[PDB]
Amino acid sequence: SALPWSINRDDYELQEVIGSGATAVVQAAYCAPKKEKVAIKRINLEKCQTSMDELLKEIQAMSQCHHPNIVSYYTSFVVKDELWLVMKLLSGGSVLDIIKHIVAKGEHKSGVLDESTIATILREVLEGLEYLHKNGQIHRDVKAGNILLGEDGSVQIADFGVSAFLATGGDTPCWMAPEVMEQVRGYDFKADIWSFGITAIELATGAAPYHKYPPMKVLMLTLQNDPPSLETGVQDKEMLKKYGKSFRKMISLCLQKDPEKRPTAAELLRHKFFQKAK
Amino acid sequence: ALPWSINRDDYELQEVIGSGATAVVQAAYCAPKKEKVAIKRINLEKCQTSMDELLKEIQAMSQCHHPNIVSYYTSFVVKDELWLVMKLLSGGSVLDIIKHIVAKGEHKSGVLDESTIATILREVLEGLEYLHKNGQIHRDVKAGNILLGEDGSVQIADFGVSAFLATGGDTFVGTPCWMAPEVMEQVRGYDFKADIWSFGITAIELATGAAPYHKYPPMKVLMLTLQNDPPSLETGVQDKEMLKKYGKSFRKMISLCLQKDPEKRPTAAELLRHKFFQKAK
Amino acid sequence: SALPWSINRDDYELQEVIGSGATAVVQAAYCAPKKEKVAIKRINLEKCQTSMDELLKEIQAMSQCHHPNIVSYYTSFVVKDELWLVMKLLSGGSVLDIIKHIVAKGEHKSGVLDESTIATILREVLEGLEYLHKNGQIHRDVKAGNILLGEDGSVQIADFGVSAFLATGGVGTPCWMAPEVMEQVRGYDFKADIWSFGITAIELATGAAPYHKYPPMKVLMLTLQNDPPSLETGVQDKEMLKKYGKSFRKMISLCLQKDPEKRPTAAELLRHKFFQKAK
Amino acid sequence: ALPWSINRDDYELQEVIGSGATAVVQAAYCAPKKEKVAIKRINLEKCQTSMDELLKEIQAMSQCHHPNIVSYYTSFVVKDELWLVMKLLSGGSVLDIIKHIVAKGEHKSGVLDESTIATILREVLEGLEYLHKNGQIHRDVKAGNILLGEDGSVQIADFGVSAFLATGGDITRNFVGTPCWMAPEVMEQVRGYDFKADIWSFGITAIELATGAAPYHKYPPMKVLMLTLQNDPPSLETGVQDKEMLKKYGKSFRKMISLCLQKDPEKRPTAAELLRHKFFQKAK
Ligand SMILES: Nc1ncnc2c1ncn2[C@@H]1O[C@H](COP(=O)(O)OP(=O)(O)NP(=O)(O)O)[C@@H](O)[C@H]1O
Ligand SMILES: Nc1ncnc2c1ncn2[C@@H]1O[C@H](COP(=O)(O)OP(=O)(O)NP(=O)(O)O)[C@@H](O)[C@H]1O
Ligand SMILES: Nc1ncnc2c1ncn2[C@@H]1O[C@H](COP(=O)(O)OP(=O)(O)NP(=O)(O)O)[C@@H](O)[C@H]1O
Ligand SMILES: Nc1ncnc2c1ncn2[C@@H]1O[C@H](COP(=O)(O)OP(=O)(O)NP(=O)(O)O)[C@@H](O)[C@H]1O
Ligand SMILES: [Mg+2]
Ligand SMILES: [Mg+2]
Ligand SMILES: [Mg+2]
Ligand SMILES: [Mg+2]
Repeated sequence: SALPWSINRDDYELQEVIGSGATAVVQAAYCAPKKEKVAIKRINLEKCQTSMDELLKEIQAMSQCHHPNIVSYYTSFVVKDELWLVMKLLSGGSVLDIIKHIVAKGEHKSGVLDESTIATILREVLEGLEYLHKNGQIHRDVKAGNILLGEDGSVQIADFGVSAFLATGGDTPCWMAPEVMEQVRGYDFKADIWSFGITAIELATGAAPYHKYPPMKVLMLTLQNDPPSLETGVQDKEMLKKYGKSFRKMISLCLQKDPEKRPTAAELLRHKFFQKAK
Repeated sequence: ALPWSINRDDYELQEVIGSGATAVVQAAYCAPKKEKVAIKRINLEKCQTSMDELLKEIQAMSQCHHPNIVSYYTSFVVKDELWLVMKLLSGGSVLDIIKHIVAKGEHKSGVLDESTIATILREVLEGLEYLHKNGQIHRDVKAGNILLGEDGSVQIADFGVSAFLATGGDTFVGTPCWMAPEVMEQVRGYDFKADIWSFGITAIELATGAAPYHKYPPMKVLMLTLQNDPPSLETGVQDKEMLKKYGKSFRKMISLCLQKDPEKRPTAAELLRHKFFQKAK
Repeated sequence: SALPWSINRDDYELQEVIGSGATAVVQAAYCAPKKEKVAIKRINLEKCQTSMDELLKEIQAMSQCHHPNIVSYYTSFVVKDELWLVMKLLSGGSVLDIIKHIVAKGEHKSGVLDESTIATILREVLEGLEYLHKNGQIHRDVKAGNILLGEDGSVQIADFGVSAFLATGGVGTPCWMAPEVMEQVRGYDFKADIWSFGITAIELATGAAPYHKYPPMKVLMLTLQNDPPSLETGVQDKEMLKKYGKSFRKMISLCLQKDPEKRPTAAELLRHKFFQKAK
Repeated sequence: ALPWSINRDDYELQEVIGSGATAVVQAAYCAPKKEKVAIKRINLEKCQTSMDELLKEIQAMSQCHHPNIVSYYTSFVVKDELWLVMKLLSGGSVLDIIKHIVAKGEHKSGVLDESTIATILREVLEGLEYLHKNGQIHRDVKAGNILLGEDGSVQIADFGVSAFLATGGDITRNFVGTPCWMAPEVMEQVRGYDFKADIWSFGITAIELATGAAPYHKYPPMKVLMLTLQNDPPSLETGVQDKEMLKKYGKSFRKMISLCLQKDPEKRPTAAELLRHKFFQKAK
């Protein structure tokens, strides 16, 4: 260990691409000084409608958040018109890959992951989120696809900071309507608690509730309906027999429209459901 | 139609009508027009704002003219200030009347009677319907912004720049399936339906003298309104028998406007047709 | 400011001495680029008989641990023969200051801190220790003197990393090895902090660690030779422990187990009945 | 009268007695002394040590002479090895004997009898007393380090350099402010340890002569650690299934072992006191 991570681009040999969007590439790289194969997220600032002045607070937050249930951020530096984020390489895939695999094998009759694997994975997610919240931070993009698995059996939340920020859009009132009030006050960590309840639905049913709808209809479907439950998007109600009352109550505590009514991650760690974590 | 002057020297400043942090309303004589106007002088610096950020507001102001909307004449910058030149309505506002009644101690069985609320608010709905048809939002509907002409006219003030500053001013690729509702609400905008809520609160204020959460600090008003069911006519009132005279149609009207879900609120055209507004003189 | 702390000595203007010792000097400093008054711990590497090479891992650890219950570490750099540690400046003194004030005034006739005050402060300590333990870290120097209060009401453990490390002294198949030899072979782990935490609760209740009356070399032997201490060990008279009930005493006996495997983790202690007394 | 040579040209290397990663023990003829010796060749690179770290060990070795300690003659570096020149005990070790009895199948109901354990361990205790009263610790007491003379002598091997290396070097070397908040296991480390560590090892060696093996020989090195620190101190029967494999071991032998096997070093007797034990009256 000893020293700080190199901000010299030439200290990193680019290797196999892991994933490739528009326009961010997650590529494996070897860092000789550290003798470690790492993952580099390469974000073209131009293409994301962003800049280094916009992203500074986000990078400062990533430099400060260090916990075993958060993918280690090592360092970041600009390479020409790209921001590079150097992080720990997790070789176990995401929880979403495991979901896609169970579904593709047709093993999802009666449910996708059983109640005790969900308790186990999401307990680790709640420990990471509780740490971020205590630190005055918000993840913003909690989902199965951002829960990464280490070869050591560790569960780590990915994309805290710049990635999540870019994924979620970047950045007396006596007469003022509630929806104006809502945007005036902004939002807080309790937003993660809602996304956490959606993520529980996704691990049980394989998909988020309104997954069948285009992006702008999901916004409306969500706001013009009662909060979703396991039953909202599921293929068949038969898939919901692996799941009992304490899981459903856990989910429904998360999924309240009023953020103040949602429990904190620490209170959730205490829920009856999380006693099933083996 | 003949243009208003944009030269500061054409306007002789007179009585100060209202003075705050950020803004003064002052009477002025405009010699070229031979007309006594009101100027709202806004400190752009104190308001943490610029003419760049205000351009679209000013543009909307210069396009939006209706008998139920205070006449906007012109605007120009003087040193550190944006001056907004508008019609002078010295008869003042519905709030001035409210305060007179409260000051006399004549507010204990209600402030304004049903027929006078219906008359006033009908005119406000005509002004709002005009803005709304035209893709505009007011943002700051309240009694203090309903101005009264000597001739009986009812006109909504502060459209544009002032309602913008008064209320704060202040996507993304992918499917928002995990996004919290309060986050989605901020992402989507808001629209003219927000005025209908402010309208329902204004109805409460005309009858009782005040907004329902008037006794609370600014941040507690946000929490109480976001956390609780909408306020009723009687929330801000200790004598729960005060408004026993105010009937079913008024209360129904207010509860249509005071719905948390904006899609559920009526349009201003729809409210104009409400049974309550048949009470107007 | 979103930028990193400066590692140039000249961006810092050294002011009033906050605290001292034969070893290190803590000074208030203004950092001009950051417009903040910070605290700089200046450790004389010569007088501590250490080196930057012995300490780099400690600083690494400091640079990685960030939690609202651990004093914030900003930066560090070497000036001549001193290691300078730039930290958040806290203005509420320590829990030890409060203890010494209550003791000097003679207000400790039925105990120094109320049970709900001890529960509140120590709950915050246990959140910081649990965080550090989760990250594979050990504090090593848990004590009242290292629990700092912000004038905002926050509770923050001080001296994680270099200072605690310095304050604390920096085969085959072993079938024939004596247990005291095996103990040093194995080193120790985070359960050491849980013992110190248990002594720290005694200190908050009674005003001092249990064997405070004895010289430092006899403390080693006193501890090793006897059953673990309790509230009653270092006190005169049992009416001086009138504030403290059964669950407090049980919490403490759980920490003060000679076998570390038997001590609970900080996470487990947070779930203890005693801590339901926290305001 | 002639000093032991430090010239590698004075030595002829012969049969390899023992090999390993760390060291090779090799017979050798020393020419000016006209004697067949044993040389322990220690690879300093491989052992992650240096002549600087080892000098106080060598000094102790050149000081510590007793009939119950294998004779150290001299030492010198040849290239990357340190050569420890010592008396050749061709009779081999007590562990060679145990291994022979176990390979013959003759270890059921026990390995060495009581009187032969008594005879040997008394000689080890003499050598230990000599070491301890002189401020020395052996650190690697066990059957494999009890070497036998053609003449009946019993001598402890590996005093100094070898025992130091075998037990992990300066890891097991034996601040201002009061240590009031310090955990007992941290205090045990700051205090180091003393000659009483050898009395525990002697206790384990007794079990080994009787059963063939140390109590937790079946376990990986780190399980052994955990076990001995977590559990009660071992006894004669701890790793033995058919407990009738210990019928001819009496009460005074087991009591002797249990005096040795106390977690608290101060409770353990000195080698002097052990010499007076009723069990060592069974020695011939
Ligand atoms: N630190 C990491 N270690 C190992 N794999 C990673 C790491 N970070 C990302 N990945 C994977 O590499 C790809 C990352 O692409 P990315 O640009 O993050 O978009 P995405 O993961 O497909 N969608 P989203 O996570 O919602 O932003 C995905 O296949 C991830 O599962
Ligand atoms: N065109 C106008 N003619 C006459 N009086 C006016 C005019 N506009 C505003 N006023 C009065 O000037 C005073 C100050 O008004 P204004 O700057 O609107 O602040 P406010 O009404 O106290 N609060 P807000 O409307 O939310 O900024 C008020 O008493 C108004 O009644
Ligand atoms: N970040 C900080 N903010 C405010 N005060 C501090 C900070 N760090 C240390 N101090 C105080 O500065 C003084 C001297 O510091 P130090 O040399 O750490 O002495 P100490 O408190 O005895 N610590 P130790 O190393 O455990 O003996 C003490 O009175 C501390 O309480
Ligand atoms: N002076 C000696 N005379 C005769 N044989 C010896 C002498 N010293 C050691 N041996 C034997 O040489 C072999 C290897 O010796 P050595 O490596 O010291 O012992 P070990 O027990 O195999 N290893 P360790 O105990 O881990 O250092 C063993 O079989 C010893 O019995
Ligand atoms: Mg991912
Ligand atoms: Mg007005
Ligand atoms: Mg301190
Ligand atoms: Mg040997």
